[PDB]
Amino acid sequence: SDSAINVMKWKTVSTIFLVVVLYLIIGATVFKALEQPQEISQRTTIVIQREKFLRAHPCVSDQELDELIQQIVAAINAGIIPLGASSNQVSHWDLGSSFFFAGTVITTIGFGNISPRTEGGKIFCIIYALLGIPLFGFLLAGVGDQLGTIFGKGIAKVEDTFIKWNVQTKIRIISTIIFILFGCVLFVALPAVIFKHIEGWSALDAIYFVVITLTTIGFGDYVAGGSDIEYLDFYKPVVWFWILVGLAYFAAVLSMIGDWLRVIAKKTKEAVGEFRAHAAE
Amino acid sequence: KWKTVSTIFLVVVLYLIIGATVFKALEQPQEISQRTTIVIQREKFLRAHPCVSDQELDELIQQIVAAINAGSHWDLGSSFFFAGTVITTIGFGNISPRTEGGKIFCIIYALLGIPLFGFLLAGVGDQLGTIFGKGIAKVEDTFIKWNVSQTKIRIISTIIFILFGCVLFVALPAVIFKHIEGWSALDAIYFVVITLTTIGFGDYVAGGSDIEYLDFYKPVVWFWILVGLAYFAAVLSMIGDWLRVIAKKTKEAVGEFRAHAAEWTANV
Ligand SMILES: CCCCCCCCCCCCCCCC
Ligand SMILES: CCCCCCCCCCCC
Ligand SMILES: CCCCCCCCCCCC
Ligand SMILES: CCCCCCCCCC
Ligand SMILES: CCCCCCCC
Ligand SMILES: CCCCCCCC
Ligand SMILES: CCCCCCCC
Ligand SMILES: [K+]
Ligand SMILES: [K+]
Ligand SMILES: [K+]
Ligand SMILES: [K+]
Ligand SMILES: [K+]
Ligand SMILES: [K+]
Repeated sequence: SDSAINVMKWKTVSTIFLVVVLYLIIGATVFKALEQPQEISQRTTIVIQREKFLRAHPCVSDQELDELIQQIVAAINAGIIPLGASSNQVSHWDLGSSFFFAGTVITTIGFGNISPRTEGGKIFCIIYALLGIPLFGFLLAGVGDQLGTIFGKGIAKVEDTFIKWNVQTKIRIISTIIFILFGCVLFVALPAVIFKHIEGWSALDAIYFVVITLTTIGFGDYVAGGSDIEYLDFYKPVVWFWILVGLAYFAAVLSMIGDWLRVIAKKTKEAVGEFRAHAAE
Repeated sequence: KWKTVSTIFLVVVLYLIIGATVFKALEQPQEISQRTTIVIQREKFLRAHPCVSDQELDELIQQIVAAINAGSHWDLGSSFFFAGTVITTIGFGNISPRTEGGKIFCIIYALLGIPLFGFLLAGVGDQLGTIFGKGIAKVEDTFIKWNVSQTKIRIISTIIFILFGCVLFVALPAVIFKHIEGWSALDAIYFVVITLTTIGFGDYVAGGSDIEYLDFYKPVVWFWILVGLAYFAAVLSMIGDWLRVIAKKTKEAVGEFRAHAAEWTANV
């Protein structure tokens, strides 16, 4: 009873582990099947642009070119505009950017477009995160509570007008759809349409960014406050504000998918029992 | 009835404002020195090589700027590790999908893989939670019958979680990273924090800088991540409870003061 269920626990964990391993193997085989074709073509067309510049300029230091490229690669890790023209650059750590950077830290999005290179900044970031991450979780919980109860008001009016004859257990389906329906409008679609017309992104690049942002994965390959274009500055505030509330939306969405995985686990759990039982033994 | 959210919001805003002012105070000094020493290293290359001209350098820079979009990537092992960055929401970003299908798959792979990982991390966190429960049962006998009372023992037993934990999940993997990737002292601890906090800037990655590492190394990293995430998950939530107490202690301390201030105020 005390450590007898602990055996029933460890058997549950190991089985999850392998489902995750398989899922990482499946995802692996899919991604390289999707990216390796465009990898090689970019890998092979960059050696041609090497030989095109090695040979056309014999007087350049033929092998010290990679020495230069590595220094530009080292410059890439900083915020740079290394050009003949445009010798006055912009601050990547300005009064507004460091504010947005702190938002990447406590939310654990961490786009990485701007990362600290100072040993003091590194240590502060460590202390700023370890105390700021729990701080934000309480704000996100409070906002998630507000949205949870804001939606509770808006669904109360919707769960009475649909009360015809022969309607509670099958109304919980239609009311969770309007959460997704309205939800992916205000927190995915509408901010994606805005990003498309402000950052110049494509259709998918906007939705891809919203997902990567609000899933707090944050690759940083797309960031709303990365480039220099115009940035009204009525724009950088509403972004992290959107993030604050949008995170609360996916927090439910991801957890709803989680419960959808609970059921499908059980339903395949019993269906494997059905199948191994019957079918002419 | 009462909100209590708005008050937290402003504490977070001020914390983001203070953190902002600190970060640029820490980085903008080294921002200038690196931006001024790149302009010198650019004239150093125009002057030392009359071979290359003003117009031909900027053509090269834009090609490397075009290479920023790309840079063996996405091999049989790398895409496996990349999927680990997605479901754990670490997302180092050193390797990101450039294909329309890869982006769409990644969206679907995340929306369904993030909850999937949540249950595995919960199961491992359960094991560590009960593995540690065995380790403290022996610690809560041998010197607890002796002088100190047990409400004051809840202090010493939570220290051994932090003390022995930041050894196995921060220090020891950082010492290994220091001697395998050649990182410095802080760069190892900085990576462990950024990794296990799920922030994952990607400025340091155990799978990148690909010259020197073996096939006995890339498995153990994600394995360490799986268990180390469960460790910070508690650590961050414990710090959360520290704040939840300190809030309530300053909560009532302001009441104590606003009591006497207004209590004398009425008496005038
Ligand atoms: C233009 C981008 C659209 C991307 C939308 C992705 C929607 C996901 C649909 C996946 C359908 C599979 C359902 C399997 C149920 C477990
Ligand atoms: C010898 C260099 C060791 C660097 C370790 C600094 C870590 C600071 C963490 C602060 C936590 C309170
Ligand atoms: C009146 C309620 C204010 C809540 C106080 C929380 C502030 C915690 C600061 C911790 C700094 C290390
Ligand atoms: C009462 C409903 C408030 C909805 C706010 C919508 C926020 C959109 C953020 C972009
Ligand atoms: C969620 C689908 C997982 C497929 C593996 C099934 C093993 C019983
Ligand atoms: C970072 C410390 C903030 C303290 C705020 C106290 C508000 C009563
Ligand atoms: C390992 C460092 C913990 C220090 C805690 C300080 C609490 C006042
Ligand atoms: K992240
Ligand atoms: K990142
Ligand atoms: K990230
Ligand atoms: K990068
Ligand atoms: K995260
Ligand atoms: K997290």
